[PDB]
Amino acid sequence: TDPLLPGFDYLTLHTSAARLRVAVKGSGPPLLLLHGYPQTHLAWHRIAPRLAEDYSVVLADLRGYGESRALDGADYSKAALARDQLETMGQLGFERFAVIGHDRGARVGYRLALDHPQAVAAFVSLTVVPILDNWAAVNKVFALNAYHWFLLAQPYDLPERLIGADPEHFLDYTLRRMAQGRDIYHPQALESYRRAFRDPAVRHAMCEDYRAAVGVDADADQADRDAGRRLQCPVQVLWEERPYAAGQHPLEIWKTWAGQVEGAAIGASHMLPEDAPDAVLEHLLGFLASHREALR
Amino acid sequence: TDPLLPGFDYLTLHTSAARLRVAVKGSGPPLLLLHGYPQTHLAWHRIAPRLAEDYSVVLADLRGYGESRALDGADYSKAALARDQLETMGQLGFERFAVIGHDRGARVGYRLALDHPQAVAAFVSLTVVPILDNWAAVNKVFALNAYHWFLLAQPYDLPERLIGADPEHFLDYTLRRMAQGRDIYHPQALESYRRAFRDPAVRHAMCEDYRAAVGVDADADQADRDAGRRLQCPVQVLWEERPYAAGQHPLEIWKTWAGQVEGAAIGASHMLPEDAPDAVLEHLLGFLASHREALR
Ligand SMILES: [Cl-]
Ligand SMILES: [Cl-]
Repeated sequence: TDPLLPGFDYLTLHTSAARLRVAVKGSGPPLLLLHGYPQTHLAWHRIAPRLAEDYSVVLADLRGYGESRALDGADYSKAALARDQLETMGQLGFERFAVIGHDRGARVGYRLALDHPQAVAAFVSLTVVPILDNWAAVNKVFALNAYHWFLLAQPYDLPERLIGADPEHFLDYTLRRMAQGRDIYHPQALESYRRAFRDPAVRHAMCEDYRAAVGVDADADQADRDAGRRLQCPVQVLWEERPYAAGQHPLEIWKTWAGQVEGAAIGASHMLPEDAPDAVLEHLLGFLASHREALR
Repeated sequence: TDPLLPGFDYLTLHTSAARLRVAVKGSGPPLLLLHGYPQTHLAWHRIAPRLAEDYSVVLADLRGYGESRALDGADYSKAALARDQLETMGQLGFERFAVIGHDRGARVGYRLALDHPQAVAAFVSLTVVPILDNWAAVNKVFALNAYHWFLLAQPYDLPERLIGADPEHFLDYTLRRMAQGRDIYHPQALESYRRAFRDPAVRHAMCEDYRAAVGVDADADQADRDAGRRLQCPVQVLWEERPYAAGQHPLEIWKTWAGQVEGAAIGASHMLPEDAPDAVLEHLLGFLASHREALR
């Protein structure tokens, strides 16, 4: 078995509003990789090493997730976490960079691209469309499948009380569900996800993410829609192979948010980074190579 | 302060599939009153005594709620609980009777009326429309406000684990939310609701109710819709005074399910039995008096 993140240098960055866990490797154009829920930067362990052969790779734990913490009533909106990313990359020497996000990290990523277009050279979303589009699609089956979007958004401290009683049960159930029962979690990465979820501050930060998704994040998306503001960089979307209702296909949705869009279906679960790393890498590498001028 | 349910005779009925807590009082035409979630028959304490001055009144705990238990993988569908009601009333000497339900009890009630029209002389729904109509209305705000409809319907034993860790916290939060913070719960009725919710079997039965609502109960409603089957008796619906979207007004919805429908708005919370008993009584008494021939 290969080790986890060979040659990555683990850092703690001190920013205006947060203490952020960052891991870096490589040389060349900069890429920032942003995990999702209920995970940490280790979700990238099957992808980041290959990328670091050709690029400067930065992995971060999102504010409140993993080992990253707000300095503190902290703001856990996507806009705030986007500012964390600008500050992170700037501290490391990068004023403009590509962003590759999965799940909540893709939500941070597109909000960064909309708010700070000068900073984002290219954007890749794994599984995600803007939250405004998600909310428009809510129906019975949406709400059953994604029940946690509604639970975790309830007022403080309802969901924290429910998910906090036996955190590892809930974490493990959630990861199994998201993976469709597939054996995709490296046992050591799993212990890291578990440790983070056992921290009440992490669980709270996750609920705040979901609260923001209902409220300020959706309001920000609507304001950009109203203004006709689009992402300015090339966009790639890689989506789970599953049926999409009319108007809900991720490629169609991204074309309403960006003028330069491509993508592909991947035959895996929602957990693309861990479940289908080779497929993801093929697509990522091709995209970054085809837009090599954009990265300059 | 008045006592709770003066003169009511507390019984335990043994049926084919259940052991049911029943309380009875009065003389005259029979009325069956069915509580909802997360309560027991005591929810009727401000209404049942007045009714018993003029009617035969039967209060029951729904299967799995309160002190009622399945004999047992029991069926907690509305159709099963409707059969419990037929057996209950039959054991007490009534083959045909009026049904007054609140919340989940109204769902039992209309399913009883559709399945067994010969048994139901008149039907009153407090706050409820058929589940088929509820599911058609699901959108973002529905799912946020009624998040528990989606949580409690998740597969066994996810919600049981979450709500079971600190049952009284969840019970108390839920009752306060449903009452819009209004001080409507008699402290002794409250202890009864709390005791029931502290029983894991009760919590499980409540989740099974919500699971059935998604599945078999909705399928039953669709089959009646497909067949053009309507309730055959007079119907009254009393609803919470709040805005209803087009097509969602309870009076309009019930007119699609029944040819003889009336109703009124009540300026109280969802918890009509406890929050607005005098208003409810005025309407109930008028309805039962105007349909006195139907009761014969
Ligand atoms: Cl997401
Ligand atoms: Cl209900």
